[PDB]
Amino acid sequence: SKRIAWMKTTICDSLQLKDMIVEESFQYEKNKNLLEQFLSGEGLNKIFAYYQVQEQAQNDDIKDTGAQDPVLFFTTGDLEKIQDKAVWFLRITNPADDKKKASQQDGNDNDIIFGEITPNTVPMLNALMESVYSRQIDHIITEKIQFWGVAEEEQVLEFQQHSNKFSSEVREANLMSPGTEHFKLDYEAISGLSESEKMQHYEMKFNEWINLISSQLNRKDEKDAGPATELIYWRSRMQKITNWSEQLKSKDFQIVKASLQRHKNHDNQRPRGDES
Repeated sequence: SKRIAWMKTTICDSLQLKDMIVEESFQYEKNKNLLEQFLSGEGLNKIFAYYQVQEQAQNDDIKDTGAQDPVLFFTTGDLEKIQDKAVWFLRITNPADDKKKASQQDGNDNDIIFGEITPNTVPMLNALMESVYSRQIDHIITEKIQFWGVAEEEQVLEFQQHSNKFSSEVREANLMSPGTEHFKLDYEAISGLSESEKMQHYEMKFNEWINLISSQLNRKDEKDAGPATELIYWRSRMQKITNWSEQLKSKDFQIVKASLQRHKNHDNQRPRGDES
């Protein structure tokens, strides 16, 4: 009961004022079973509740509670569960007896770990880690001596870099531009796809992609400008050709290719697979 009152107090200030649907979510039997098994179970270490939203004539908010945590599913577009708020509950100590005594006397604050995240944010997961754990590890390796402190800092930085890159990694507008109608969607011109103007626009855009990729696929002399500069440019080639590989592996840039194949305009499908 004390835990339920506490979570109710925690919920209101976060997104919106306390509601009867929020209370009914607690009153529901499944959420109670999950909370009880969580409190008394060494195995389950997390509780989740979804502030699910349903759009109709008017906006509606409902709350559910589950063990599974799909935090970025809601951020992914064109989903039923979109724009749904996420709550995290983590327990401190694994043993049931210690959880019991802590619920009886210890502060719910010390005893529970709480995490909140936006709905509809592509880099939210990358931002959380960087903002908290990257800072704590950096301070602590310096403060106290540990095994592999430098390796640990390096590892944290590498994950942070990957996570930061992958948010803006998604493809848009080297920079390879798809058609506006195609960025809308693929098969939106039932017979307008077989059009000279549209086909030639996709065709010239892909010719320009081919030229832009070639101008960089074609190195410097290994006798000049310094070994360090050479290594930097080799690493730049790696990351650069890698980013472009992901560019070409994007779906949309290959579907405009599939459209050129559907229109038989081979003079661009194939130079893309050969000259590049």
